[PDB]
Amino acid sequence: RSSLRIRLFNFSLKLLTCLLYIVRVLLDDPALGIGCWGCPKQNYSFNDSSSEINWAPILWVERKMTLWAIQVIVAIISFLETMLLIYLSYKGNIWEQIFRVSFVLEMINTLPFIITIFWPPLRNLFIPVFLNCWLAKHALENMINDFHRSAMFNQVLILFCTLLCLVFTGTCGIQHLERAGENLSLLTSFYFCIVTFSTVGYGDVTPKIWPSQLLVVIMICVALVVLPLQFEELVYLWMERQKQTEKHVVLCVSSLKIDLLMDFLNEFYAHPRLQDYYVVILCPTEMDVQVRRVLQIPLWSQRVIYLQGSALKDQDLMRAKMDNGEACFILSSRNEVDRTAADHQTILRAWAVKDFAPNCPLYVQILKPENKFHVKFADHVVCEEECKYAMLALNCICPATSTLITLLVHTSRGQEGQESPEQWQRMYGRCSGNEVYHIRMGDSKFFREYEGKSFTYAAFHAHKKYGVCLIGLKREDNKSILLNPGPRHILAASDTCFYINITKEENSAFIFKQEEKRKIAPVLELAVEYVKGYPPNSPYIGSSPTLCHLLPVKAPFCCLRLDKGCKHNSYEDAKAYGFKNKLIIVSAETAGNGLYNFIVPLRAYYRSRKELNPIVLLLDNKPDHHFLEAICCFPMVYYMEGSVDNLDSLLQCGIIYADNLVVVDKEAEEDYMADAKTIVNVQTMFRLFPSLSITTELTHPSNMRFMQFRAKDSYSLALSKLEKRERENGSNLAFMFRLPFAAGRVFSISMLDTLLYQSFVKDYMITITRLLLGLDTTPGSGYLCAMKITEGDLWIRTYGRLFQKLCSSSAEIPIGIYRTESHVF
Amino acid sequence: VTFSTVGYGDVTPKIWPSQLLVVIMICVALVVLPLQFEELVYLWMERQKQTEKHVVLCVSSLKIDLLMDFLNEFYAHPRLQDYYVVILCPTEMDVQVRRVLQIPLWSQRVIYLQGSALKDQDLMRAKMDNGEACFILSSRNEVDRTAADHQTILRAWAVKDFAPNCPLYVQILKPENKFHVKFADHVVCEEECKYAMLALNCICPATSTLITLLVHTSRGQE
Ligand SMILES: [K+]
Ligand SMILES: [K+]
Ligand SMILES: [K+]
Ligand SMILES: [K+]
Ligand SMILES: [K+]
Ligand code: NA
Ligand SMILES: [Zn+2]
Repeated sequence: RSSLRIRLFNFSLKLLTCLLYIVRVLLDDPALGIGCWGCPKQNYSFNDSSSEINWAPILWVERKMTLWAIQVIVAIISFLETMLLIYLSYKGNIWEQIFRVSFVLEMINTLPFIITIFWPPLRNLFIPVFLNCWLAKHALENMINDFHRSAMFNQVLILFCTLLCLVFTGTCGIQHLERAGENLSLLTSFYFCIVTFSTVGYGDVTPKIWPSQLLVVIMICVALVVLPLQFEELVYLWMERQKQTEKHVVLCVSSLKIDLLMDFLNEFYAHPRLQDYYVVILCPTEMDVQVRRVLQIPLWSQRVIYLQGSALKDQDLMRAKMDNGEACFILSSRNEVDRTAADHQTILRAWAVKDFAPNCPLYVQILKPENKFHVKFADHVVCEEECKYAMLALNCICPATSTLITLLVHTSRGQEGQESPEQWQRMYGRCSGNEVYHIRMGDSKFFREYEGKSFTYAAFHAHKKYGVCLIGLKREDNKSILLNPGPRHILAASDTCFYINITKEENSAFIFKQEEKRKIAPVLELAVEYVKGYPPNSPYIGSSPTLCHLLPVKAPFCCLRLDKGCKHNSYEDAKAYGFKNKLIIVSAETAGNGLYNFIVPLRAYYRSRKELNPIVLLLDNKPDHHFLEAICCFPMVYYMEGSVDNLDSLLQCGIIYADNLVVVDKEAEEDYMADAKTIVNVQTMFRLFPSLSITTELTHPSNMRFMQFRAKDSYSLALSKLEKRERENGSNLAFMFRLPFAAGRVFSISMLDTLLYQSFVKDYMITITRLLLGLDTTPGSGYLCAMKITEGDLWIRTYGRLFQKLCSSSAEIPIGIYRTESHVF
Repeated sequence: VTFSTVGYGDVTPKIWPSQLLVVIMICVALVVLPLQFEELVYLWMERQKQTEKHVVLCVSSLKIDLLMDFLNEFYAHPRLQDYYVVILCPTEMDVQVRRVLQIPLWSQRVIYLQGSALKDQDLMRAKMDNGEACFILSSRNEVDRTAADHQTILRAWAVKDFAPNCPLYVQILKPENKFHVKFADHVVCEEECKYAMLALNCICPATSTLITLLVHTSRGQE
């Protein structure tokens, strides 16, 4: 880097000799006397009447003995180093050096100092050393090419430099050229030129001689031809440019849309702890127009950073400060028609981030279960197909389970519908503020008093006292969370207790102070027939093995088809079968590992064998033999070719005597229109079979209002006003009061996104959800069930007394109630 | 007169600290004002990308033919001259449509809003709760008419959900989808009328011509 040192020293000397020229003119007083270095110095005066101008003041300037030598030495070093570079670098051309305009200014401002050595009398001769500052500007430009010390900042700094040189040349030129007439000082000429460049033109000080007038004219032309070139360069940098704090998180997506961004921002910033965080979005695609408008909002302008780049490029991960991020959220693209390709992209992105920043927690959203074991290294992984079908299957067992999970994984204060005149809306919006929290039991004011007591005793009494629902615990010895360990489990101070409550125990410091404001058998302190086995052919790695009701012998693939008759049976539709129970018809496009996660919860060993519901898969495409091999061991699981829009196929399914119809059918530029085909197709069957229970999954929660649409219905139309009011108050649960959602008829997969975002603050949330869905089976962990409250159980007047009876007899823990009212339409 | 660069000179700083103040402050002016100018330029460029009794026109893609047929028929009545038309169309404004909107007969009457009926925010910008009528028109150029009919069914549902007391005027392509928008005040099925007129032309010649002239507002001056 010695070359840059040479130019830096060359730049330093250029500004030094210009400043030394300023020192000269500051100590040069013409009124004392001006001459040719010695004898005959002549005093002079300016006559405005006489047009002739004496050139002796302009030609000759009095130069100190120390001053002339030190500038000559500086000029000699100036001349030596510039020729040192010229001879050092030819680069294939000996000519053209003088035509480029830096040599002519160099030599004309330097070699006069060399020739002044020969003759004493002309040592006091004027040489325009102020023009040398232009070369110093040039010497700065070549420095910018190598070292920064911010891409356009250099041009702006250069623009200021050429402005300074224009001003500097003006002051020295005017002060010296008017030293013959009106004898302007430097300070006055400096103010003279500043008001000239800004075109003010005051006129109080003006050039009174023809040379000075000409200098202003030629200089005004120079300014008007050199400044626009700098302006155009700044314009070029600006147009090409148009195309923070600590504790940030990176959000890696393939395409970012307004729905995904708002879902993340609402959930991420719903916590007070994560308010000092800013979000970096690494998305290869250009920013969406709707996304741009939201980012211009000044709540999100300082918080959300959008970077156009790829996680597979380490340069883009450096711009995102991935090595410093608190967390990484890799989210799959669901709009992509090829989900295997999308899953491959997120696997690579997870691998790319892990390779770049190993000590960065990964939060990966995986589409297909077969690709889940490639990102198993990630701290938190959510498989959409596993949870979607497990929730859809549980809705067939426990109604509105998806609605129950949706509200729990959503961060809310339970303030929705608190002004509503309807009692059910107030209690529904209040109970929706429940969440799942964890606390060390010894540190827990809710459960510390139950030391040495059974889990069910603590769960009941904490609910009876504070209204908290102890659902599970995690022992300090193991890492496994158990839902409802049972009455045999004995509580300890090291256990981490998982409870459902409106507010965190620490955040409930008011009720404990409010507690201080006040200041059935009892639960005990101390406690063809089917085989039962595991499905043989697991379809994918990571499939949690659940003990299920299994056929004694594998069913041949011909017997799994409800359409065609075979050797074993001539039945051609569900009527010829004559099932004892009501059918579950699943209208899916393709049969994969997701549909496997639908059949497993319905065939589990704890599910009643007499209440087993036949499962009819209404597939658009013929299932491959691997899926049939995975489901050939399950009793009363059949498939057929058809769709929800074909009424012939649905009547062939047994829709007449089907208790549930699950529509998972998959089909646009306008985002909300993706569900148009599914919504209308489901609506047609809502009108053909009004009593049928149809469960649907929609891409957008905003479309949940269209599931069972009664246009001539004031009540459902009034719910729009309530939903808009909740949306006015900034509630993230605004779709909540729509009737199809509240009854469990619809859920969106976008809630799974909120579950992943919650895991950044609740590392147990994913495990709890899968434990409820049965997606992961830990020995000694409970399962979600439902019981019907019939008229023989109405002597149990309240929900608390039911909690007592369950905890005293069967040790079951009620999560909540699915309530039904008469709402004639 | 200093900031405007007029510089009259009748009053001027006669002392050096006053002269220096003018110098530094002129430099301050030339370095602080452009920063405000670039922010205005930044706001202006992104910005580039009324009365009572209006009607909203909800389409998927608006072309010059569809717009002029509406404008000619809507404004052929003297009662509907104080009305202005709001077009809610997700697609960007057509080049041919833009030129006609520049015509100052239609500049004050026709507003084009880029948005969806399925977003309530776009229905608030259209003042849907105050509109006199809503016209949901199917896209006939679309190769998939079932999908287009599904889009208009959702748009009718979205407008009915947002503004129940707003008369809907829905244009339906396929007869099988007509009973989903039966709640609308006025529904036209194109396939029903097209084939009924084509069949009547085989019975009564030029029945379609007879219907065409009747449903067109004209003074009989042709
Ligand atoms: K002027
Ligand atoms: K909640
Ligand atoms: K809460
Ligand atoms: K299907
Ligand atoms: K007519
Ligand atoms: Na069969
Ligand atoms: Zn068979």
